[PDB]
Amino acid sequence: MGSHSMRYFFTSVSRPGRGEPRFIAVGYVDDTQFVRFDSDAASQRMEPRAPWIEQEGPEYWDGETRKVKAHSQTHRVDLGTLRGYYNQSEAGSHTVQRMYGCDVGSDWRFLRGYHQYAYDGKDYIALKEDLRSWTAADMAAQTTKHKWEAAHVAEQLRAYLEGTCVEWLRRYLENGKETLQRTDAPKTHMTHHAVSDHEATLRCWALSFYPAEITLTWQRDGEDQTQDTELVETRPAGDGTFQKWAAVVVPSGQEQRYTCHVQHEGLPKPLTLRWEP
Amino acid sequence: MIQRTPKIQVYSRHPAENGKSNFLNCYVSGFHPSDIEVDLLKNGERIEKVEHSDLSFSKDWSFYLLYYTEFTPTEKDEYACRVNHVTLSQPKIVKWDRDM
Amino acid sequence: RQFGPDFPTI
Ligand SMILES: [Ca+2]
Repeated sequence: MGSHSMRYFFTSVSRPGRGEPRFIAVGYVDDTQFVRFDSDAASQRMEPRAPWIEQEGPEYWDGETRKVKAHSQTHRVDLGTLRGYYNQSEAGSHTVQRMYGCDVGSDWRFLRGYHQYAYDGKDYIALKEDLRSWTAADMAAQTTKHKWEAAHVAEQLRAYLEGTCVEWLRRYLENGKETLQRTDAPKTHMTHHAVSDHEATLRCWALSFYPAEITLTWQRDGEDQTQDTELVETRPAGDGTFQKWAAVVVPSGQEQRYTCHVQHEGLPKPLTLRWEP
Repeated sequence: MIQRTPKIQVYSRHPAENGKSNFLNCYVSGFHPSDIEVDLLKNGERIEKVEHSDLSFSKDWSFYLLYYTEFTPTEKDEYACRVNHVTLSQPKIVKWDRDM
Repeated sequence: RQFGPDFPTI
């Protein structure tokens, strides 16, 4: 399915009253979660979340567990350093977050890489698109940036993001092909809800689609309409697919002037729906 | 530091048909910090076998989770999601509407 | 496949 990404997400939350931070890691290919680690789970291992990763052998699982545990300890240290940088009490819970990953084009060649870090839900430091320089949000993060420049961290990340990240994303795409390279076009339908004798709501539905990216728009007489419309956030169905709807309020009897337009990777041409039931 | 209140949608996995098995979802998103309490309710009472996804976050660093359980919709039974978070002074309840 | 062997501290 054209363009692809692999991304890892990490969250650590300090627990001042007792013990180590809660740490949760998740890995995605596109919109499919494939691995997790949770510091509160019994296994203390990186775990599979998709069937196509279960075929990786024990050296894989050992390695990925060693990395993710190491990463958890880095965040444990960071939470204490940051508390001091921001002159915060030892009483409060704080949060670190990191995301990193790579994109490839339809040609499965490297497109871009990324690495960003946040403290208490705000940007802290990020790698720039050139993968050679850093964006620091404030003077604490500026100290980090000098540290990481002295240690040539960007060069190490760059090698990974242009090399290993891409090579393993490609391995995953071809091992998980029957799902990861399948596009599920939205299953669409319109519903009608009388509000009063004089106005009605048309609701356009997109169901069971993958990937999650989609565009629903309403037109009246062939021109885009946003007034008197509502659009919900795209939401997971729980079975790996996504859902969305858009609605418009119309004068009862004029429903046929309105059209819903649905754009999605799985659709060679956009769909157009019209109330003519 | 920044505190962001959760957005909440409550919906079924499949189109609701009275008497037929399905999955009830409560999707919470847009929140910070990550500690959150979410219950699914049937006629006001807490549903016990509720599962949830692994914590992840969006481009703006806000978190999202899916909570879900197997359920059988009917004509009379009311379903809802109840959410508490540091940004809410009291738990927020969102009723399931099968048309949304 | 995660980055390794480890991330530097901030
Ligand atoms: Ca509260």
